[PDB]
This record gives sequence, structure tokens and C-alpha cells, in this order.
Amino acid sequence: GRQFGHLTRVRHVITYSLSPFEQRAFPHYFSKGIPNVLRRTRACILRVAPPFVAFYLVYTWGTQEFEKSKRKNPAAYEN
Amino acid sequence: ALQVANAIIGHYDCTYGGGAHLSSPLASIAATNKLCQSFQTFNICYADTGLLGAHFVCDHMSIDDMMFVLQGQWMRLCTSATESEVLRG
Repeated sequence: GRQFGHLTRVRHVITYSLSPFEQRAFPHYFSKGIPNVLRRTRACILRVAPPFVAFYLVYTWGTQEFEKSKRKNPAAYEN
Repeated sequence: ALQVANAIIGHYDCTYGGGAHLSSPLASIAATNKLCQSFQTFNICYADTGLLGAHFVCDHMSIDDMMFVLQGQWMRLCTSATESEVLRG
């Protein structure tokens, strides 16, 4: 186990903070909120999204061919 | 009245003679368990406002205890000041 006071060494940093009863819990919730989640979404679409559409494409084509394999089967049997 | 309560908590320093036996519960606990080197309550006044509290000095692993004890005393007084300690103050 590790306690405060024995964690690590810190040089010259000041930290100002404020009482919760003195500030808002939702500063600019929407004003600053939305823009940021856009920003984080943007920042990550390209690594998260691609594999999922790949699965998405393989899922719809996969069931497609499953029905068209049997149902479509006949087809032609002419004599 | 604030000055009286402050007197009750008082001050401490590691060169005070009489440790364990001090009337101030904070002071006695600080002395017996080596919670600090020095503490002192205070009541700064300016027009219509002021800072009222305590200031202490201690080792890096005692800041928590000192605070606990300091605060527990403040509360004790808010809710349980007994009669004689007030005379002393």
C-alpha cells in the first residue's frame, strides 16, 4: 500500500483551487461542452469507426448471401 | 468571545515545558504524539472582515493529524464547550 506523504518528490508548483460552494457545478455546460465532444469525436473517429463499418459491411452482405443461397437456390431446374 | 475560544485552543511550541499535561486538548495531543513543532490560533481584524483561525508547522507526515485534531477542536467548541474551559479562556 502507498500513502500520501510517501508518494513522490515535487519541486516548485503552486495549485490554486476553489470551494465547491463558491463555484458552479456546470460552468458552461453546453457552451463549452458540445464543441469539446465534437473535438474528441473528431480526434478519434478514424481509429474507432473503420473496423466497425467493416464489420457492418460484412454483416449485411453475409446474411444477404445466406438467404440468396437457399431461397434463391431454385433458381433454375429445367427439364 | 472568539478570543476566548482561541485562548482555549491556544498555541504550542516544542520548547514549552509541560507537554502531556497541557489544558489545551490540541496542544496536549500535539505534544504527546509529536504532531508538530508549533501552532497558534489567531484572529486578524480589518474593517468589517478578518481572518480567524490557526497556523501550524510540522513534519510532512503529520499534516493530516494536525488538521484533524485542529478541526475536531473547533467543532467541539461549536457544539460542546464546557463551563470551566471557558473560565480558563
